[PDB]
Amino acid sequence: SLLTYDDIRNTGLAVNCPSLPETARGSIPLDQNASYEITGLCLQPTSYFVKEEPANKRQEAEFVPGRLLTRFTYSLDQVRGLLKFQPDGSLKFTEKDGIDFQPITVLLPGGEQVPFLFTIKGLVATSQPGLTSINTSTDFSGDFNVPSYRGSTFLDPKARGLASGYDNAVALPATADEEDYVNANVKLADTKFKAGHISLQVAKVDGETGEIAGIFESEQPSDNDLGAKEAVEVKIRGAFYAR
Amino acid sequence: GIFRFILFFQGFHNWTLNPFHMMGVAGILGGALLCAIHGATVENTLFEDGEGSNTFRAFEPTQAEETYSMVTANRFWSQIFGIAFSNKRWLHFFMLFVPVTGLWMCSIGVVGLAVNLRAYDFVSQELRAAEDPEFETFYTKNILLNEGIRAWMAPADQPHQNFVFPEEVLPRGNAL
Amino acid sequence: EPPSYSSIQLEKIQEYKSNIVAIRDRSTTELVSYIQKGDWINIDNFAHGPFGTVLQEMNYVVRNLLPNEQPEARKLSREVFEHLQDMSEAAAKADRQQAAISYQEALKDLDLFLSKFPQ
Amino acid sequence: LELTEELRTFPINAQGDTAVLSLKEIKKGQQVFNAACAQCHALGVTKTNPDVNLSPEALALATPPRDNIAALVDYIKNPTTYDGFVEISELHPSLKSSDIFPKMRNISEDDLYNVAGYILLQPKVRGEQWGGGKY
Amino acid sequence: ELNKADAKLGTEFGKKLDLNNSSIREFRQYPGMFPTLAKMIIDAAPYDSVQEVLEIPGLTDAQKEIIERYIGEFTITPVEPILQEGDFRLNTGVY
Amino acid sequence: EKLAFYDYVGNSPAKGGLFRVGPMNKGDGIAQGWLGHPVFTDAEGRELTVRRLPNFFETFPVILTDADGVIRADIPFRRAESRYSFEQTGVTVSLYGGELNG
Amino acid sequence: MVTLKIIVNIVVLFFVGLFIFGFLSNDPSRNPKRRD
Amino acid sequence: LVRDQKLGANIGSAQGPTGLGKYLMRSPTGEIIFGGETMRFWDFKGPWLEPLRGPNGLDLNKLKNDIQPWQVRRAAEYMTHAPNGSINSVGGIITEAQGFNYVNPRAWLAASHFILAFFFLIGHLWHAGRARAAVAGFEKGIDRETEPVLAMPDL
Amino acid sequence: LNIWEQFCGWVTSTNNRLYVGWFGIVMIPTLLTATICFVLAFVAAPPVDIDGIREPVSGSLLYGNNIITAAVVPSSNAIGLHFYPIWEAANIDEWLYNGGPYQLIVFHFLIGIFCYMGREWELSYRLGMRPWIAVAYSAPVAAATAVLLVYSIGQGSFSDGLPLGISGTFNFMLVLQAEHNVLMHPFHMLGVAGVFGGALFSAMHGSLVTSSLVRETTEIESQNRGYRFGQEEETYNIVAAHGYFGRLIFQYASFNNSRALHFFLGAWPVVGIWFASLAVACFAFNLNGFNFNHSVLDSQGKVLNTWADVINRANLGIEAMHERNVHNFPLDLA
Ligand code: CLA
Ligand code: CLA
Ligand code: CLA
Ligand code: CLA
Ligand SMILES: CC(C)=CCC/C(C)=C/CC/C(C)=C\CC/C(C)=C/CC/C(C)=C/CC/C(C)=C\CC/C(C)=C\CC/C(C)=C/CC/C(C)=C/CC1=CC(=O)C(C)=C(C)C1=O
Ligand SMILES: CC(C)=CCC/C(C)=C\CC/C(C)=C/CC/C(C)=C/CC/C(C)=C/CC/C(C)=C/CC/C(C)=C/CC/C(C)=C/CC/C(C)=C/CC1=CC(=O)C(C)=C(C)C1=O
Ligand SMILES: CCCCCCCCCCCCCCCC(=O)OC[C@H](CO[C@@H]1O[C@H](CS(=O)(=O)O)[C@@H](O)[C@H](O)[C@H]1O)OC(=O)CCCCCCCCCCCCCCC
Ligand SMILES: CCCCCCCCCCCCCCCC(=O)OC[C@H](COP(=O)(O)OC[C@@H](O)CO)OC(=O)CCCCCCCCCCCCCCC
Ligand code: HEM
Ligand code: OEX
Ligand SMILES: [Ca+2]
Ligand SMILES: [Ca+2]
Ligand SMILES: [Cl-]
Ligand SMILES: [Cl-]
Ligand SMILES: [Fe+2]
Repeated sequence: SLLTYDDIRNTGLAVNCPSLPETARGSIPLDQNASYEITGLCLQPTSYFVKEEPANKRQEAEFVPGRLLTRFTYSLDQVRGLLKFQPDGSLKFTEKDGIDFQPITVLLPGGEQVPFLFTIKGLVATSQPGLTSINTSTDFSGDFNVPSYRGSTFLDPKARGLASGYDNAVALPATADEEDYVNANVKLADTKFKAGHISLQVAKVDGETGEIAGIFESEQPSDNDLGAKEAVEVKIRGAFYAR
Repeated sequence: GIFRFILFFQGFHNWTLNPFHMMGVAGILGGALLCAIHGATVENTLFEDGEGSNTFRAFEPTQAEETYSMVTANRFWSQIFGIAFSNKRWLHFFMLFVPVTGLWMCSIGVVGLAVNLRAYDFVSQELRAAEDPEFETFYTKNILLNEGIRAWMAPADQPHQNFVFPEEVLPRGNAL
Repeated sequence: EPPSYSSIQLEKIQEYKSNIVAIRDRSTTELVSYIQKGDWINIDNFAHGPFGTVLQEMNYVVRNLLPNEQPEARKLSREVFEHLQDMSEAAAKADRQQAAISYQEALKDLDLFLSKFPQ
Repeated sequence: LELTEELRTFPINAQGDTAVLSLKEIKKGQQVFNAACAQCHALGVTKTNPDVNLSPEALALATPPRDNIAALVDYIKNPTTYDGFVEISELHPSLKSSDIFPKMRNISEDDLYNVAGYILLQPKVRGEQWGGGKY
Repeated sequence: ELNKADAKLGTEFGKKLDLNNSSIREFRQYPGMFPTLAKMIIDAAPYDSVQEVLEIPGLTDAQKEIIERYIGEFTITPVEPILQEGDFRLNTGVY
Repeated sequence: EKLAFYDYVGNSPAKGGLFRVGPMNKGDGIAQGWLGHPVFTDAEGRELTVRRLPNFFETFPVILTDADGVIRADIPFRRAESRYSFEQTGVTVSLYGGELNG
Repeated sequence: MVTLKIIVNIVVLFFVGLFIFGFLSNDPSRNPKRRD
Repeated sequence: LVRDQKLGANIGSAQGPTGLGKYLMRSPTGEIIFGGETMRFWDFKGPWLEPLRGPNGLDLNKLKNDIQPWQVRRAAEYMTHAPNGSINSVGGIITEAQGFNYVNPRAWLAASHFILAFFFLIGHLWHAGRARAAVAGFEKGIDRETEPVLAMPDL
Repeated sequence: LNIWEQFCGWVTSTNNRLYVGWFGIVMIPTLLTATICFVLAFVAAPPVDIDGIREPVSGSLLYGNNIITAAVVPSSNAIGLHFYPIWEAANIDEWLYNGGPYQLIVFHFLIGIFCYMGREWELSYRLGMRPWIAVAYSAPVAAATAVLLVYSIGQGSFSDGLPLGISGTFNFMLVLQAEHNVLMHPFHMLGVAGVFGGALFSAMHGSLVTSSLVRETTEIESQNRGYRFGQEEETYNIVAAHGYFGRLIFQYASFNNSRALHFFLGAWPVVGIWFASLAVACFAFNLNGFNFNHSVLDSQGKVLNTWADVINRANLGIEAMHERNVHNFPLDLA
């Protein structure tokens, strides 16, 4: 195909791949201290696949296994967002403010669990190294967002067991009722580590792309388990324009 | 009025999935095949005593020779189903037996429901419905549906106790 | 047969003309830059969208305006549609100067409708 | 009760007075309620905007208040939001928008006068009715 | 481990509306707050003060007149990452 | 405590199923002590009680009502539009008599 | 799996192929009476 | 969705009641589709929202600022005119009270042929028995004397 | 003689132990694949996500559940109505998590009984029987293809189908009573009239010939022995069984001739159940049973309760509780 022409962009999987620019790493668009016609499209087809596994046999049992995506091809997010700001010296801020984000992926590693991974972009506030004119297909964007939960205050288990409404702590064992331990269902506003690079950076349509490295928390299914750690690394697929 | 008493016995007792009711579904639906499959083969093996084109002309009631084959019908069902009624009696005794012992097993279930020995609960499959949100099954999906009965229709079914409910005590799943 | 459209034009027909005049000054936009540079199916966004509301809107010249000049005003409102059939169906042609002269026809009829019928 | 006259009294105008309504105009007001006031106002709930119920707990709170049926035939003449800020005659059947919503052509003012009288007689005779309806 | 939802319901969020993690149909209970007035309230200023609103950009002086009619019917609660999260303010679970 | 033991749902012979097999002490364990009788008061008094769970239920939703029958408190299943919850009403428990008196 | 898809697609066309010219070769002449 | 736009909450950020997007999640093959229970009809290609179909699917550049007042009021009419009937005239959800009547004659004609489509498979099968026994001569039953199964060998 | 005619001459032969003949050559492979996959996935399938959001429900015997639960659980709402073979998923673990193996034992099982339809016709032409027994097997095939296929078409996805297991079925039926109301629908009510009629007429016809049996044994042995199989003389007299039932009910309303009797034995459940099969097939397009909600009323307009809204107060509850996470918008019309 030459271009995609959306009716041929049906179930053939030429569809979950946003803007891939041409091989030209020599575009320096040279912004200054002002506002922007803030950036587009921004977002990622999240896969290489790398996951840290929980130790439980203490201080050893690090050293990542791989994983298999046991579900379909909607590890993606799309077009909005990314208020860009240039602060007082370097460090070249990046604000997301209202993008389409958080798809949810399920994987299984060797070990037969199904941890629910969360690729979240909730309020990245991205720092940056020392003094850049503009991105040169070399510079490193790295910070964290805040992640959301799995139970977004209504996801019941199969005995209707949530905090936010929904039948406190027991239904059917009426005399062993208030003894179980898994009914504290509290939400959190975390911060972690994430990195995102840049590699291609075209000049005319002015879309910049390059690698990412996201390190998240896993599911807490209204607080049963502790989180696992997942190194999700893929291309960013941004698009930039400005005032 | 029977249809209320049906959905009474779903919610307040779980009259499905106790085993004494489930033999009765094997009684009636097993009874409904054995009159359907026996109604077929006597109209599939017939014996050319008429010369007209409908079959039940010139069948005498005072006729000693038997109007269906049973030799071709046994040869039919030994091949298709693999098992076949190899004598013409106990084909009729089985058609007596299969819905009568269906209702008798169904009759001794509701006497357990009379003193409401329901067997709605499994002794297993509930403690890790309590401890474990990762344990996800149809039975615990089904047992919350019966809670959808017992707090929704019970103020309107029985106004004897004057049950009145303030509309956030009722189990609502979501936006519905 | 009613000459006096006191509230009949001033609430209805001067909002009938006002909504498609508002698409009209906008219309030198991304849509001309779609047929300038390189966006095939966002023209079919526009023809069934912002020009989908240029026509379903421009439909009740029957239901509000002057029934003697109604049958001559149907085909004025039909030629603006039927030229814009050539706009969305030259997107499968993949050659955007059959659609460009189709868009210049929408200068000849939309504002000619907007010059006409102040009644 | 027999549906007597003095339970069918309700204030028909702004804040000062009422009127008595006879029996047969309610039943064609019921008939036009099941024709045009119908697909988005079954049981008083509003299926497209789910918390704009026709309960008089909530019909009083939309300003200026929608209990006066001369105001309520004005609010089908000129529909609005709860504050009277913008018209929603894009999005609502009206007589201002009869060219948009074609069902409002075969109707009159007095054919709206009884369906305004119908719609608040229904919570006068039931509590659950013209309410959330979950219970 | 107070399950983080009913504890917020005790501190005046169950009593009155709160402008920080209040539902949109809580504003329906007062005459004159729904959609075109509570849109600027719930998106912009859940900050720290019962008197900081009436000074948000986006409303007129006629729009703040309805605010001063029922000004003493809310207290600002501290923010919540259980109840503001999820886009829960504009579309709740009750319909 | 013998009179208190006969006023228990868990000695009424309705509950128990067909295949929940064994003694009643496999259902509750051994009865240790009464720990009194609950008396529920609001911030105002307004005394209110629980007399609920009839026999052919399994999971009765908890309601708290006054002398004539108007509900004053419950357990809110959906805490978006609660108006009769425990926390806004501020119900206290007076546990009178028994093991855990006062 | 695309290696598997053809192997399943052979055996459907084998069995339905041996059904569609199964009946095509006399199938009203093995009806144990006249013209058997 | 667009009711929400008037309210102003940002569509993309919000996670439904269950982790997924309340409004705009992604289908298994990449098309940004409507969320909720609408994942079954992610192949919907009617005349409205074809001006919301972007390159991938429902594009969020044009899902905001390009909804038209004609566009929503068709879908407002099509929401309440869903195919949901009673037997008689009752419309909408079965649980819902019969305030208004509309059977939606898509549905009311779709089942009516399926009565007749299945019944014509009954009689076709039941004529194919008599037609195959017409040339074979035992449409009136098997013979007394030359029974063909007694000629067949034992099992 | 001929090599390909050596085939057609074994497959169509009538002296095999089981008849695999021309309908059987589509049936026997595509039923054994439906047998072997179902028996394997009854015990060892992973959890499968029926509702289509995230949470995977378990239906296999190594995951702690018993016989009376735990279907091979149907496909996901995400895949909808799309054809989902085993070769479209990127691995096998993607296939089993997304409700894979149900479409292996629906699309094989349904074509495995539609060729069991014609196989019963085929042997009746392979003998001299009058072939009218496949039309009796369209009565439970349409019972097994309305709910597996046809209800899974018009309702939407393949998630709304029968979960083929014993207490997966019971979760389906309460949803169908919830979602569109099975009981107040006359085509279901014509079905149980065939079934309860077929319940009685099995124990009516089967009783009375067992009653009117002639004496050929003595007391000590079984009375089911005194005749040989395939004899020409009857084991019972129809003339004594006629006027027993003629003296129990109307004498005019008995069945004098047995070939008219056995047709009505083969009529009443068979014509009954494909109304009930056509009930779910006309339920599939959301043409539902009627509501008498708010039907009778005072001259006020105050709502009088009937049995039908007591039905609906039970039917509101399962509708407001089934699929308890997916519904974000207040109508369950999908
Ligand atoms: C596949 C579906 C299926 C099947 C086949 C059955 C089968 C059966 N169910 Mg069942 N059931 C099912 C699903 C099913 N169930 C489901 C999903 C539910 C909801 C959970 C129930 C709930 C249910 C209940 C609540 C009960 C049954 C009962 C029964 C039994 C029927 C008893 C009967 O016919 O007596 C028929 C009635 C009589 C024989 C009484 C005598 C009446 C005489 C014979 C008739 C009088 C004639 C006279 C002239 C009047 C006629 C004229 C009139 C028109 C005016 C039978 C075993 C019953 C049972 O097992 O209890 C023992 C019962 O009480 N079912
Ligand atoms: C065609 C598919 C199918 C099959 C195979 C079954 C099978 C069964 N159903 Mg069922 N059911 C079906 C469709 C089906 N149903 C439908 C469409 C509905 C309505 C929605 C129901 C509603 C229903 C109810 C309400 C109940 C059952 C019950 C039962 C069980 C005993 C009934 C019985 O004796 O049947 C009579 C038929 C025969 C005796 C002929 C022999 C057929 C046997 C029973 C099949 C065994 C099934 C097994 C999986 C086969 C394994 C073979 C192996 C080689 C793979 C049995 C497991 C009852 C139950 O739970 O009992 C345990 C019960 O209460 N079903
Ligand atoms: C009617 C007489 C009677 C009574 C009421 C009871 C009642 C009880 N016994 Mg007891 N028991 C009995 C006879 C009886 N038993 C007999 C005859 C024996 C000797 C075998 C025992 C031996 C015994 C022991 C060893 C113990 C009890 C215990 C108990 C108590 C616990 C509850 C329980 O086990 O229920 C369970 C009941 C069931 C699971 C119901 C069974 C239903 C059957 C299986 C249905 C059969 C259907 C049939 C197969 C289908 C027919 C086929 C069809 C084709 C016709 C309970 C009070 C326990 C206790 O508390 O003692 C300290 C205990 O440890 N019992
Ligand atoms: C008191 C016992 C009793 C009686 C009289 C009935 C009677 C009936 N039930 Mg019912 N039912 C019963 C118990 C009973 N049931 C129980 C215990 C349950 C389980 C809880 C059910 C569950 C049940 C369901 C789920 C349904 C029925 C339905 C029906 C009706 C049709 C059934 C049918 O055709 O049977 C088959 C038998 C025959 C056709 C033989 C003929 C019997 C008829 C009824 C007698 C005719 C008498 C005649 C008209 C009187 C005049 C005399 C004449 C000589 C002039 C019928 C009125 C169905 C319905 O809706 O229909 C309205 C239906 O859906 N019943
Ligand atoms: C006060 C005092 C002292 C009074 C007593 C003295 C006195 C004055 C008496 C007079 C009063 C009086 C006589 C009557 C008044 C009471 C009265 C009216 C009672 C009627 C009540 C009533 C509703 C009766 C009708 C119900 C009834 C009995 C039957 C229902 C009949 C019906 C509609 C359907 C039956 C189903 C049916 C057709 C079954 C047959 C089908 C079938 C498969 C048969 C099987 C079969 C048939 C065969 O044919 C043979 C061969 C064999 C093999 C065989 O399998
Ligand atoms: C991994 C795997 C395999 C999992 C499978 C597990 C699973 C999901 C399901 C299986 C579980 C299961 C079987 C549950 C059912 C349990 C249950 C209820 C059992 C019944 C037990 C019980 C006490 C029931 C009480 C009622 C009772 C006795 C019912 C019996 C039912 C029964 C045997 C019905 C017979 C049905 C049948 C085959 C009828 C056809 C008869 C037949 C072959 C006629 C042929 C024939 C006809 C003629 O006309 C003539 C002339 C001749 C000559 C002739 O021959
Ligand atoms: C206004 C109401 C709605 C109108 C629309 C519907 C109209 C329906 C009209 C039907 C016309 C045909 C009826 C007879 C069919 C027939 O050939 O029977 C032939 C046999 C034999 O009759 C035999 O008939 C012989 C006479 S002769 O040979 O046919 O000439 C003779 O031997 C003797 O009389 C007898 O043994 O009739 C019977 O067996 C008696 C049973 C009653 C008639 C058959 C009904 C079939 C079962 C009921 C189905 C109900 C459906 C729902 C079930 C849950
Ligand atoms: C695809 C083609 C092949 C089909 C494969 C499946 C065929 C299975 C046939 C049933 C086997 C024989 C059973 C009766 C054993 C038997 O020998 O029957 C014999 C009996 C005939 O007996 P006779 O006429 O020989 O009796 C002579 C008298 O003297 C009596 O003693 O047939 C029947 O009664 C049929 C009715 C019961 C049939 C019950 C069917 C049960 C189905 C399976 C249910 C359990 C499954 C459990 C799964 C978890
Ligand atoms: C002629 C018939 C109708 C009448 C009399 C009518 C009446 C009303 C009234 C009186 C209100 C305001 C209620 C209040 O303030 O509490 C209202 C609101 C509303 N009606 Fe209707 N209505 C009609 C038809 C419809 C139809 C067909 C729809 C569906 C398209 C609809 C959708 C709405 C909506 C969406 C609102 C809420 C406006 C908002 O979102 O703010 N109405 N209607
Ligand atoms: O999910 Mn299965 O299901 Ca028979 O409905 Mn519609 O969607 Mn739900 O509903 Mn009520
Ligand atoms: Ca009108
Ligand atoms: Ca609150
Ligand atoms: Cl559910
Ligand atoms: Cl929804
Ligand atoms: Fe017989």
